[PDB]
Amino acid sequence: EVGVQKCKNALKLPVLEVLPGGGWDNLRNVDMGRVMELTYSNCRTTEDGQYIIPDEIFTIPQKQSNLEMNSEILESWANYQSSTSYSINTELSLFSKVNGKFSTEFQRMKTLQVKDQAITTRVQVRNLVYTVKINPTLELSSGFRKELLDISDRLENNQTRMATYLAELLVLNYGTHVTTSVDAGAALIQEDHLRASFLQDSQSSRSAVTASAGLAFQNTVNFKFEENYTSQNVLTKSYLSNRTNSRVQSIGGVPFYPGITLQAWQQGITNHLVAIDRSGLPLHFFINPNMLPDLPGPLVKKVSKTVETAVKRYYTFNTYPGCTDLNSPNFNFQANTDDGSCEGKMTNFSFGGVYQECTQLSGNRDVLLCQKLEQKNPLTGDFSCPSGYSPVHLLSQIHEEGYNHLECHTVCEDVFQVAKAEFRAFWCVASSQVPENSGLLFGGLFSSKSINPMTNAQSCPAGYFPLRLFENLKVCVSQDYELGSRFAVPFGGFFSCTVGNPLVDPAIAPSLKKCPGGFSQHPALISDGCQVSYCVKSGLFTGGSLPPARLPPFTRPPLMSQAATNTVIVTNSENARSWIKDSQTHQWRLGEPIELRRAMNVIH
Ligand SMILES: *[C@@H]1O[C@H](CO)[C@@H](O[C@@H]2O[C@H](CO)[C@@H](O)[C@H](O)[C@H]2NC(C)=O)[C@H](O)[C@H]1NC(C)=O
Ligand SMILES: *[C@@H]1O[C@H](CO)[C@@H](O[C@@H]2O[C@H](CO)[C@@H](O)[C@H](O)[C@H]2NC(C)=O)[C@H](O)[C@H]1NC(C)=O
Repeated sequence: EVGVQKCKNALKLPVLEVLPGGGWDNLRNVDMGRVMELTYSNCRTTEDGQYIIPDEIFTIPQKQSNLEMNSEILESWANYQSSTSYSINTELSLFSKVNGKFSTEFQRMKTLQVKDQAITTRVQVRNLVYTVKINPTLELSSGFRKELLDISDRLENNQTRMATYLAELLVLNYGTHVTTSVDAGAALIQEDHLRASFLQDSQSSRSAVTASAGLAFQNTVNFKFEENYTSQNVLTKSYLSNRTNSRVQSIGGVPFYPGITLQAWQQGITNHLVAIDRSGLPLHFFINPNMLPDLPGPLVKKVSKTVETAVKRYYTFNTYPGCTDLNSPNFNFQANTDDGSCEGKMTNFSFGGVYQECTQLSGNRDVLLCQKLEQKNPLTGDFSCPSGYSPVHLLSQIHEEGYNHLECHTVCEDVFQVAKAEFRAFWCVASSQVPENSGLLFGGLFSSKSINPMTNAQSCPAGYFPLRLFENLKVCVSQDYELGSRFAVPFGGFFSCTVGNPLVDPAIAPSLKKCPGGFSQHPALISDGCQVSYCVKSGLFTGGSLPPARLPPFTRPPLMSQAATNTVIVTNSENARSWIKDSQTHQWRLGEPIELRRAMNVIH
């Protein structure tokens, strides 16, 4: 009777299913959430009179069709097109080199070029139909507004670390962007993975390699599965043998099946439209005082910074620097940003061992946290490096833990305390000159959220034994040289978001935050908003499957160990405006100059 169905019964038309306004994760090219409010109250149609659109949506009829007879050769996977999200991946931003590189299309493309030494060629029929954009005058959604009125309450009850936790669930549900224009259409793509040596000799006839790749596309679609082709003349007998992989996908329209005339495919584009391109803006662009009218002025510029910080923390994590050049040695497969760490010489370093101390700040009774958090060296004894080494700091933070008393008088009431314990986690560095023995070996780390790539499980190898360093992490270590020399990998040092390692620039801003030359860096155990890394040189830690995207949240949910401070008056000093909250938690109205002076006396 109201909403969509009133416009749909009166008009008898389909609804356009390619709509903007929704969110967009930009690492994994997936769509999620609904940021903008789409209401169908005026019963608008497209100017064709064929679909039904929302009110705050205007369409531009493209009615365009592209048909190319040549494939485009896309070697060197570091710069690639996405064919569905090319306009939103290549924005001018500081993280343009990480966009798109966790989507499902990229992790397939990167694997087939390294595991086969291949290049890729796509050929496509584009069929762009509309361009669907949002108006500038537009309001936020009903559910997206509610979760910004919860970030702005924790920031005014003086609860940081809970407002950071809710701004990292905001990015989990609504992505990093908001699509502001989509493109309803339907492509038809064929990707081939040719062998890379097949292109190097055909420098002149590279225009004939692609001319047969675009003719093998049209014989696959037009003729049936039975080979009645017209392309097998001279060179489409090595081309069939030099290829390593082939697939054909369709994005809109009727489902593709091999042998369907290109006439018959293009008559199913109607009523089956998808976004074959999209553009967008960042997520914190839409947190501003004219999208949120009832909140105060400078309070939504602080929500916009808390949500901006959680997007930049989701791109700083999921960034793997390493040697990207494929023909070189020290090629890191998991790396998705070039570091310049190729062609470097390595130096074998020896490390003393890690240790850790606890302090047990608050809850000295009923919970004893300084047993689980404490760890000694395996080769020294107490909390110290051995004789020829030196300690560095690497991290220091607080481990909270809730418990329960129960004071019975039968009536009983229970009190919920919290027990804190600050832990400091050192590691040792070879100072001047150490002989070849008298040092622990290394067998890789494994956290509780990860695995050791020596044994492909959460376990140290044979002969090795773990020792705890950051309340979940286990460093596999053995002191032997006959039975533990098979699983030993050379070690380059820990560093963090604060303290870089001193093993770069030898014989020594403290230092840089990177590995020495020839070593690859790997993340291990993000521990409350700061990640610690470690440098190795194996090639076994390098290989394997590509890592999935590490989704937020990264902080554990806090234990509410901070009291709330009720804020009433909000002001800025530079234009003399004030927003006085009324009684019984109603709203934020603007402050008249006769009531704020009567309200500052009860504050301070
Ligand atoms: C607002 O919250 C912050 C964060 O907890 C408080 O800052 C800390 O307060 C404790 C209380 O003694 C101090 O020990 C810390 O040194 C403070 N940290 C910093 C960085 O200042 C702050 O006190 C709270 N403000 C109010 C009015 O409650
Ligand atoms: C991969 O491509 C190479 C071309 O770079 C093919 O090598 C040629 O194959 C033809 C087939 O008769 C020979 O006559 C040529 O002498 C080969 N060499 C060159 C330099 O052209 C190779 O055959 C292809 N791979 C497969 C498995 O067929």
